[PDB]
Amino acid sequence: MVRYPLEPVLSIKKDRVDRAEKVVKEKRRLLELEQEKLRERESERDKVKNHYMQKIRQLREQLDDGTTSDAILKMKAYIKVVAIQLSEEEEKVNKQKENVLAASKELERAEVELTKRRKEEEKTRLHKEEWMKEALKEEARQEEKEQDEMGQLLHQLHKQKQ
Repeated sequence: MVRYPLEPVLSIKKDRVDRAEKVVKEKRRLLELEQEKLRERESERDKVKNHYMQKIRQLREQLDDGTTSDAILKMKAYIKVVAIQLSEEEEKVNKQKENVLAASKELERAEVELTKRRKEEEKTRLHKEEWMKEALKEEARQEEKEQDEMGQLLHQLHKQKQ
């Protein structure tokens, strides 16, 4: 049984495609984890942002009602505190964004790698196809040559009849 000489390379290249598919899927999942952590950060940021908004509106209502300089100073002092908590949450959100982007790029890179594996595997598959065509033609030429030769031997035997 004459098999393709580079069968071991083709077998391997099929495996490399399997592996790269699995890697793309793993990168999807890793990006999804970061996307989920981004949502948690944004959620935590939104509760501080809402708390800040509630404080501002509460002061704005007091202003509309008429208030005193002391009560304004006290509400404003608390508002400043919350404002810094809010900037700290926005920083946390921006860090997590950086994780999302890196994982996003890692996914893009894995898909480029999968396409490369598939291109290479297909180059080898095509060469197996073309080897096998040539193998078939070669065996046919050999068969044809031997049919000529046996045909002659038979006929030279019948000449030798006398």
